[PDB]
Amino acid sequence: EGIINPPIDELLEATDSKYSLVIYAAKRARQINAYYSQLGEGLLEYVGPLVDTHVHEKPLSIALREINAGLLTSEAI
Amino acid sequence: EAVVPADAVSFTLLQEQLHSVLDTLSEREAGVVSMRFGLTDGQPKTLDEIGKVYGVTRERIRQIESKTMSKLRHPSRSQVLRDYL
Amino acid sequence: MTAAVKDEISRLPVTRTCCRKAEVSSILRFAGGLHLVSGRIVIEAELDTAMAARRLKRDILEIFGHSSELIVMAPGGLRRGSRFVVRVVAGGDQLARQTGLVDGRGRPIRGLPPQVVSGATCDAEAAWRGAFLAHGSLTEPGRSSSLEVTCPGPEAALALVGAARRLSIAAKAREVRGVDRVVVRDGDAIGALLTRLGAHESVLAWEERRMRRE
Amino acid sequence: MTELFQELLVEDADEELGWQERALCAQTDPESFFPEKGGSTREAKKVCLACEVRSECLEYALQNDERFGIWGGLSERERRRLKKK
Ligand code: SF4
Repeated sequence: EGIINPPIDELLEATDSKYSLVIYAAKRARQINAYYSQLGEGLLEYVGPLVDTHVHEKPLSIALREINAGLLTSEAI
Repeated sequence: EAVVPADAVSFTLLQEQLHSVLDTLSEREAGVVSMRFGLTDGQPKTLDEIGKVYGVTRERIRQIESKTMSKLRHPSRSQVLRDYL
Repeated sequence: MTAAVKDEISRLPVTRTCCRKAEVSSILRFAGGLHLVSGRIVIEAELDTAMAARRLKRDILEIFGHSSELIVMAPGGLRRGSRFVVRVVAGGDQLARQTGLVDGRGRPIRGLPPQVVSGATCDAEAAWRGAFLAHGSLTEPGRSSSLEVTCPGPEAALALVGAARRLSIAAKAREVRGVDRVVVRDGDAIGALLTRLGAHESVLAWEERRMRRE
Repeated sequence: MTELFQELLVEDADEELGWQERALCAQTDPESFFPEKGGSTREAKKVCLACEVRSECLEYALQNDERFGIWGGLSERERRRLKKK
């Protein structure tokens, strides 16, 4: 439990390599943090989290959990 | 003479907190205080300049400012601003 | 009479953190207390509403980081009014010191915490909402509702009056038989106040009732 | 009841800035202490009556000589006559 979870192999099964997984998780974490920061305002922008979280959980851990659960998609622009 | 980030953030927080204390005051009080001390623009205008907007007399501008200072300099709104001094 | 009103207020979503803190502090001050037992301070808050107790417990756990029990046994003993009591024993001193009930390593604060006062209008209306949820009534015996909410000591009542003033809403403190409350009589202020608190359907129902009867 | 055994014996602050922090009116509407128009000066007088630092507030107000509001449970002319006596 902690940095060890979720297992890296399960995550890599959902992406191409480590280099893409880093960017994918980081972008989702930035989205979650941006949603949290401007929650006081009544705003419709950014979404999540899509899983049950704790009182104060790092957004990167939540992003990795959603990625493992398979609730996200990645496209190429 | 190097910008210490802690000091800069402290000054920014002071600037943001000062406006809120003025917010609870009446419209005229906050307006005249801001114009006299130039918080919004940085140019401290004269009493006649302040009274021109509201049309009140010079002496009125003198008194209205004093009541605001008495209000802020009270044991009821000083606590929010005591630390920053 | 007031059950639907309090249900609607409890069901209202809230986002801003400061307003949640103010609401928690208000409810704890009004319908809550502290006990020094076994050498430790325990916080007990008694509510007579279904969703309000859950909302208070969730707010405590989320912002203040504490656990509660949410017992349903009636301190009154009747067990018919569902006198919910929410308890905080672990870290009770920290919760009391960091929620405004006790400060300065001294006596409990009679009035509302200074943080709630001298805040934004949103926090003032949130404090009034919490006060109404904790204790209060909507009587409508005769011509006016008499939206009275009782407070412990003159300080809390007059602080509530002051908070209501910042909303441009008329209010009056009163004392009778040694117990004091804050009331607003005229219908317009009642309607505006209830609208500001967030209730909508109850506000309408009251509006049509008053217009048809009066 | 919930008296905490008169502040109990659990305290970690062990630090006080001054007698401002012990002001009761800080827990109370500032506006009621500055009666505008005609106003009234009895409810806030009652509030001050229970203040634990009333003497310090009165002394500081007299020394700085504020001519507005109600301090130490007294209004402007009570302060004026005390100063003149
Ligand atoms: S005596 Fe002074 S400090 Fe005490 S409540 Fe009155 S105005 Fe405030």
